[PDB]
Amino acid sequence: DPVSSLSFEPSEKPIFNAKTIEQSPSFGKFEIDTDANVPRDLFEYTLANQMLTAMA
Amino acid sequence: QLVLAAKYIGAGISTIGLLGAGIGIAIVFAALINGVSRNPSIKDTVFPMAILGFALSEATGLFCLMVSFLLLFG
Amino acid sequence: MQLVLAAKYIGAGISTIGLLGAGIGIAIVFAALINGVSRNPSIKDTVFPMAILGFALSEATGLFCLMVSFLLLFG
Amino acid sequence: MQLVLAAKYIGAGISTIGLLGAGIGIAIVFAALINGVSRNPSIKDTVFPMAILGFALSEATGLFCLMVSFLLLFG
Amino acid sequence: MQLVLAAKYIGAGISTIGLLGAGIGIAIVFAALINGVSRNPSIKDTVFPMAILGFALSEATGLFCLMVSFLLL
Amino acid sequence: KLQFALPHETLYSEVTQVNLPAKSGRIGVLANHVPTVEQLLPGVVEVMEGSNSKKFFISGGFATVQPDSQLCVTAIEAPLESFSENIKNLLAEAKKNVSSSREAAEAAIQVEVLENLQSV
Amino acid sequence: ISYAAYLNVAAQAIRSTELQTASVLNRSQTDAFYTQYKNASEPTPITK
Repeated sequence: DPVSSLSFEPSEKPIFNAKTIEQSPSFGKFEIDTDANVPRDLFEYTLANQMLTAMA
Repeated sequence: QLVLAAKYIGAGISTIGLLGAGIGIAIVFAALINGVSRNPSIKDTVFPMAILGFALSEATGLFCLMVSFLLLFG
Repeated sequence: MQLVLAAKYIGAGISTIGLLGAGIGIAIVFAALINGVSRNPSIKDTVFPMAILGFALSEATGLFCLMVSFLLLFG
Repeated sequence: MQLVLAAKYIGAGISTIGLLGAGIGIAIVFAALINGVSRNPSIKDTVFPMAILGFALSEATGLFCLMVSFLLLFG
Repeated sequence: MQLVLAAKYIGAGISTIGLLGAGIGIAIVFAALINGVSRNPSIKDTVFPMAILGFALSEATGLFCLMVSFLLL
Repeated sequence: KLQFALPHETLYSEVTQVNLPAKSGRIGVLANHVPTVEQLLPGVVEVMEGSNSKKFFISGGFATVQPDSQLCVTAIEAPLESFSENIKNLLAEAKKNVSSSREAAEAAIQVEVLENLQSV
Repeated sequence: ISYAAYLNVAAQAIRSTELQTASVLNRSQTDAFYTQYKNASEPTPITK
């Protein structure tokens, strides 16, 4: 994480599993669709979206 | 005599009409429960809709009921 | 005569059955309204006219049935 | 005479049909309750008094059928 | 005599029809239970008491139809 | 407030009407909509702020009305005019690609894009 | 093929009239070789 333009701190974050997505406390203040496999898609989607950011 | 028998028979037929109204009320309420459970928050807007829907469905039932009463009492 | 008078009161009863359908019908329109407004709260201003329209049309079929009931009861 | 007494008994049999729809109705309200509650886990405190109200109203239609049956049965 | 007794039997036959609605009713409650439980998993412990309550009420409607039948019988 | 964002751009990061192409068909969000998570399929997207309307061609992504009325749309690429003839040339190639050919699946995606182009 | 890979292929196809900036072109094609490893042992690099 580039803390300041004169500093740099190595930083870590946890990428959230498909298991995580499933049981996430609020998941009822979002409209999941059973027919859609939104966890198996969203897991993948945030795998990359987060990872790209980490790389950036 | 036949006409007096017919009053009672006719009344019975009208009682059948009520089954539909019973189903009707439930359908409005099922939608209420589903809608509320979906939003946690639509309820105040939806609640006057639900009462209206109950009343109109019920009204058709009432028509069945009053025709029965006319046939029972004469 | 007894047969004709019986037929009026009986025939009226038979007609009353048709109304059950209309009762269910009205409810269906309202159910759709509730779910619809629930899914998007701001759909209401378009939809509420449609709902009352749907109610009226469904009711109209019921009216024709109910007319036949009253005709058998009273003439 | 015999025909009228007979007619009251026939009419009682016929009247039971009205109740069936209320039966299906009651089940539907409870089904909706289960489905809503399974979606939220926690809507229930808001939903439950509404659910009881809807139940009572659906039930009331069946009650109307039943009392009409009693008017015919007892005379 | 013959006609009145006949009418009682006929009326009894008619009375079974009311029960059919309850038959569907009980099933609808149990279907809802199975669907709810399979969707949520964890709701079941609160939901199972409610399911029994709904069952009893559905059955009861059929029972009322039945009791009128018993009077006719 | 609407959010529309790409990795390399930010477009709207509510906004009156948004029409979105999703797993669930097409979804519309107008003011407050109830909170959803929907994967956006390869798409034609419309965003309207008042009566003013902007038309976007979208590579699929994710849509999420947040329960705080933030319509997070994230997608890889959005102007529809920029996408619009060279693509027709490509479409011939893409048909060719399906013929020979994961590469098979890729060519299938090209067919999906070909459909997406036909809308334009 | 993953969901985001599915989207990726679509995005690449989507970069087809020409008007396409360098950032687009870089975002469309990139060169890398994923070096698979085992235990030390290395299944030799192959283009990503």
